[PDB]
Amino acid sequence: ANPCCSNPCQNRGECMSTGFDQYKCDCTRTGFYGENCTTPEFLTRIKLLLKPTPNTVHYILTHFKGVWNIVNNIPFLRSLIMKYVLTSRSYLIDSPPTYNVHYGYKSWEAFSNLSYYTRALPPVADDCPTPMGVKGNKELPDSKEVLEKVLLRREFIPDPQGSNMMFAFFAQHFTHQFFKTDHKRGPGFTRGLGHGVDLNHIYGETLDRQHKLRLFKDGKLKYQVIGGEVYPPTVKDTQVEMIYPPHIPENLQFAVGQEVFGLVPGLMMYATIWLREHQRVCDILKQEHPEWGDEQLFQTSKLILIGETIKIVIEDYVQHLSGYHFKLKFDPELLFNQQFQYQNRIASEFNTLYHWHPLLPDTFNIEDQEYSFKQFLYNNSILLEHGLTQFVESFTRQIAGRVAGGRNVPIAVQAVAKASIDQSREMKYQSLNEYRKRFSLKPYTSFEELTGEKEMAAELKALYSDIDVMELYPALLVEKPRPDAIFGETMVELGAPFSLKGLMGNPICSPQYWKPSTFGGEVGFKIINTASIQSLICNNVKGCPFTSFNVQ
Amino acid sequence: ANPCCSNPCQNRGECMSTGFDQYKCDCTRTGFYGENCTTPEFLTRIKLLLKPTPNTVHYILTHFKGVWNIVNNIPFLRSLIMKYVLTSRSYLIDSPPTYNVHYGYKSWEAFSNLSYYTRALPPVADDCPTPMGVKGNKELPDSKEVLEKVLLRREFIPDPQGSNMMFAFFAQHFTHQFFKTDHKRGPGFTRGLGHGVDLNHIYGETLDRQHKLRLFKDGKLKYQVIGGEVYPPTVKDTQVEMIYPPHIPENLQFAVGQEVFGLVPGLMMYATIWLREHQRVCDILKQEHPEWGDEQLFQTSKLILIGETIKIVIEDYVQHLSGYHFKLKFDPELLFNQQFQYQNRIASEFNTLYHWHPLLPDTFNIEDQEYSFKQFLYNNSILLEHGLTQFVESFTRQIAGRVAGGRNVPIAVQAVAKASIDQSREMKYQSLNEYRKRFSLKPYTSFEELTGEKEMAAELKALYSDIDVMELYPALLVEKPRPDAIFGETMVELGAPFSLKGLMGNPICSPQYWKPSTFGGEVGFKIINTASIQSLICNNVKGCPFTSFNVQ
Ligand code: HEM
Ligand code: HEM
Ligand SMILES: NS(=O)(=O)c1ccc(-n2nc(C(F)(F)F)cc2-c2ccc(Br)cc2)cc1
Ligand SMILES: NS(=O)(=O)c1ccc(-n2nc(C(F)(F)F)cc2-c2ccc(Br)cc2)cc1
Ligand SMILES: *[C@@H]1O[C@H](CO)[C@@H](O)[C@H](O)[C@H]1NC(C)=O
Ligand SMILES: *[C@@H]1O[C@H](CO)[C@@H](O)[C@H](O)[C@H]1NC(C)=O
Ligand SMILES: *[C@@H]1O[C@H](CO)[C@@H](O)[C@H](O)[C@H]1NC(C)=O
Ligand SMILES: *[C@@H]1O[C@H](CO)[C@@H](O)[C@H](O)[C@H]1NC(C)=O
Ligand SMILES: *[C@@H]1O[C@H](CO)[C@@H](O)[C@H](O)[C@H]1NC(C)=O
Ligand SMILES: *[C@@H]1O[C@H](CO)[C@@H](O)[C@H](O)[C@H]1NC(C)=O
Repeated sequence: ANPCCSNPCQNRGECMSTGFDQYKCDCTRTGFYGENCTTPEFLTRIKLLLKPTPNTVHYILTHFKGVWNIVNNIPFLRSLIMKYVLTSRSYLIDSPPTYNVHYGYKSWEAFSNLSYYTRALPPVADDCPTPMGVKGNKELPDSKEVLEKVLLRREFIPDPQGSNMMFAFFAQHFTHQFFKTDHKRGPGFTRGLGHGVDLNHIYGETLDRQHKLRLFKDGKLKYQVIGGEVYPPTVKDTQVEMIYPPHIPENLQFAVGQEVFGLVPGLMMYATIWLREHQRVCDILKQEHPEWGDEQLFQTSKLILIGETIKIVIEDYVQHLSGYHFKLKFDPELLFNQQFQYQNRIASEFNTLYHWHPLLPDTFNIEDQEYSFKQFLYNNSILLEHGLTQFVESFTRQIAGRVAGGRNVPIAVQAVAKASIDQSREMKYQSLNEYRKRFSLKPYTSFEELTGEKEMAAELKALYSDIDVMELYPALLVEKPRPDAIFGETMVELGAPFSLKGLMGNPICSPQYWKPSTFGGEVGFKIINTASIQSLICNNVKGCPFTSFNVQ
Repeated sequence: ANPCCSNPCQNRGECMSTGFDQYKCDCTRTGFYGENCTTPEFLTRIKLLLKPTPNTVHYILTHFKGVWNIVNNIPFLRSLIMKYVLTSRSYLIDSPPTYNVHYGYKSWEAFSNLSYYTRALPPVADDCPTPMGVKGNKELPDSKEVLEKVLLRREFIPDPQGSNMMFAFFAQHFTHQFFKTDHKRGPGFTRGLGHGVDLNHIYGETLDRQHKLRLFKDGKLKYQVIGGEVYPPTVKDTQVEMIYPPHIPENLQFAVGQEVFGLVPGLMMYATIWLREHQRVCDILKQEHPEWGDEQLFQTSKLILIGETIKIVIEDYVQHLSGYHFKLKFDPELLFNQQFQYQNRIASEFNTLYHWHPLLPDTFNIEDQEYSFKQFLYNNSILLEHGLTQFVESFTRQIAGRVAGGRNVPIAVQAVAKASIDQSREMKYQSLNEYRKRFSLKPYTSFEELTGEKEMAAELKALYSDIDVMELYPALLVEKPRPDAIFGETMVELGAPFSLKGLMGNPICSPQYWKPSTFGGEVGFKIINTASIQSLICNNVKGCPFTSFNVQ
């Protein structure tokens, strides 16, 4: 019924019904006029034939290593390169946020309610003829059919970028502070009201919890020592609820903060690492401010870790995951002379694309051993037994899967991947193509173009028929990998804008927060500006095991 | 004990202990260096001897009416004038917010916790020798002594600006959506998590309430009709809790939304006006979108009213209250090419200065009658009897007090005014002077300079002794009124920055919200761009009573 079901407003115009069987587009500040916001204004023309493609740019970044090893050394030049990368993507996200699971129109409720994940593109009018508006059939491909045919892994496909387990587990631990779906409420709801890098996964979603986890001495986090090593406190000492099956030893039930990190030794490995870092910085602070009381030591430390987290994720993580030759930089001071909103709301679409289950191996080899998922999941032992050292070692050495390949989802994780396909369906999402145009990408004209091959392409066409009905999630796991890389064009273009906003748009990166003072002196500030995934391990893991997010 | 108790960091540097009896200032981006951020950088010098004073500017605004009646007609020129007024003050507020009741240091908790009012200047170290840090005595002047001697009204002092009751009641109704102190938690806490112009006073703080107040038909708000006139629903029909003494008739207990607006016929007057406006726009929308369902009609309407509210508050309210000759303008598009944070957190200091009880008359004359507070407070009748018409008439005609005069607080309200004095004391505030330098004002050198007279000046000196110990609240109600105006310099300079942020920094003023679409077409957009305190009354009050925030 609803006239905008056909998604007729191009170039970002907005669409509203005007009388049952009529609509109108709002090309306000699109740069295009006319009925559907298509005919561009002169200046738009001028810049359009000038805009290099994300690909015809990704080349540049990955190439000319020599040139980059010049720019990368002219601090003047570097920050200049990084400011652009930092700025350009930003125009793709709405701040303040707009639509949500239940509002295809703006509303105050959408904006107000922090319990919802935001949404880069409105849902599909619940009264539209087809699941993507008007295109396609009454129903959409059997997800199970789609799962098996193109997603499920056959032979393990390694990652062409060398992304080890340190990476795969880091990303799962990190992103799980903001992606926290309130399954009681539904897909669309989140329990991460902090909507960003707030280290809630470490400290607690609530003050209640946060206190349950606290030592209240030296500003330190509560903890236990098993065999001379520091591990999280128990779910019986602190009284913080955790998700552990009944067949789990008291001493096994680690507390930590994020209620779910106990179900996978990968998680709890990093948990114990940060839990050590907190305490570490606490010491670095106490004897820098012997006169400080508990709270400040705590609250300050929590601030510095949010700094580190961001510095690592931008300088190690993203650096690797991009394969760019240009050396990314975390420098709040680059956005200062720039328009920018120091606020963030996490979108469903960002949660979705981040379902990188493919990264997961077939087994978890902690060198001199091999575990089936069945036995890795929520196990006390494995960590206690191997310890952080021979775990950091065993994992730096272990390649991960490839996301944008095709057929790489471990069968174990198959239930999940399906859910992802049939949940995004729940949240009435739009076509892979609508999301592509939404992010300045040209629509795919054939599944064949999408995959860049035809075995799968021809299969998808069996299922969908119109490429303009290919779903966003599957497409991301299938799509032709950018050169010798792990992701496709879409996966990179939607997610980068989202990723940098939630990183840069964090209060501590605002001009009134970014200063020696906010963190307890020049000291705790440097801790933030000299952080690296390596230092994090060297400092908090027994012998300094060398590490990298790359398989060496 | 704490070394920063002496508030030694000038020009906005930050201060932290460095060892029990030692501190350090952070002049980061102050423009001043040296131990206490006092010696300025060249450019600072350059701009300082160029910076015209708020007074040596307020003159300009109020004067040359001829010139202004030229600028005011050159749309090019006008918006150009308004952009500056809009921008200049902005640099005085922190976004994102920083300190709070319990944090004199930044912390994440300060930033995260929406239950706290923000705070333009940190509290005083609970371990400082005196109430203002180091200056003054172990204790501070008996508040009661101070109240009586300089605050309590003797002979009613009218307002030199002609601010009628329409103004006084409007401001009390309006600002009571954001100022909502959580007295259960304490001074410092708020129940207005929306921290701004969200019309929660109309729709409800929670969805639960919002739903109890809703018709769920045509998008309309629930309501009753007593004698052919539209008044809010009953606390028995809707089940929304309100504050009414037991000796209050069923039909008297109006619902409305803000749980306290029932205790004063002034409030409920405006309550009934907006409740009518909502419904009004709902109609203007339904036959513009016959195909819309309830929710959108509701949600859209709520969006339009937040527009109106802001348009009025900027173009009538502030315009009047400023006496400026320049015609203020509500134009979101002026901040577009400007750096600006579309977010807001309400500070204690803003709540405080806004305690304009002086505005209140000695009696409430609803023409051909006169009421003592005792009988105006929480009365069904008065409104039901006189009606909105002979209430709007009776109030346009009725001058209000003068805030920055001295001795003008009605004795009735004396309890309140005292509290204000001894609550701000609870929230360990800083000197009137620290708040002055904080907002770029020069410190007063004598109570005599403060008041601009000596009867009160000499009395205050009896009580305080050091001018640098004069409290912020009292000073605001005492201070020499700017010319033939209602406020002092402080009252204008602290509050303007606060006032424009919470107005401009509202999502609906962001480039992606400010468009014909967000409000249901060009129609409901014009409703926002043609709003005025007059139209509001003409449209929703029986015969169009003329109105003004000025006593004519
Ligand atoms: C350690 C092995 C892993 C297992 C067994 C696993 C299992 C799951 C399960 C059961 C869910 C929730 C099911 C649902 O979507 O309704 C989930 C969600 C998710 N997983 Fe994994 N996962 C693993 C590793 C990873 C990794 C390495 C990543 C990559 C970042 C990842 C990213 C996600 C994301 C983004 C979600 C959604 C989070 C949310 O909405 O709460 N997972 N995973
Ligand atoms: C209708 C008569 C009025 C009465 C009887 C009254 C009464 C009160 C009371 C009892 C309080 C709370 C006491 C406290 O501070 O702890 C209060 C707060 C306040 N009043 Fe009034 N008031 C009236 C009119 C006004 C007017 C016209 C203004 C001018 C804008 C005003 C502005 C304020 C402000 C800003 C607060 C603080 C709001 C908050 O923190 O929640 N009042 N008033
Ligand atoms: N080797 S690749 O083509 O697959 C590839 C190329 C570029 C990127 N990239 N670059 C950046 C930055 F440098 F701008 F920060 C951020 C991301 C990024 C980070 C997280 C997500 Br989720 C999505 C994108 C990532 C992968
Ligand atoms: N006649 S006066 O000297 O007392 C006077 C002069 C200027 C102002 N003024 N100007 C502006 C604006 F135009 F910039 F918006 C806002 C305010 C304002 C609004 C609310 C509060 Br609370 C405080 C200030 C107010 C009074
Ligand atoms: C606008 O788009 C609609 C739906 O996509 C289509 O029917 C119409 O022909 C288009 N008109 C123009 C002028 O682009
Ligand atoms: C957000 O929306 C959900 C569902 O609409 C509701 O249950 C929840 O109470 C809302 N949150 C708030 C703070 O109103
Ligand atoms: C737990 O880990 C141990 C040690 O690696 C392993 O032998 C065992 O299979 C696991 N226990 C369970 C119940 O899976
Ligand atoms: C800085 O202020 C402190 C405390 O008010 C004082 O001891 C010191 O002499 C001042 N120094 C300068 C350079 O202003
Ligand atoms: C805010 O802080 C107060 C005191 O620290 C606490 O009691 C309250 O629960 C906090 N609010 C939230 C939403 O955490
Ligand atoms: C309520 O208002 C009426 C009408 O103005 C007045 O006569 C009466 O005194 C008030 N009633 C009470 C109980 O105060």
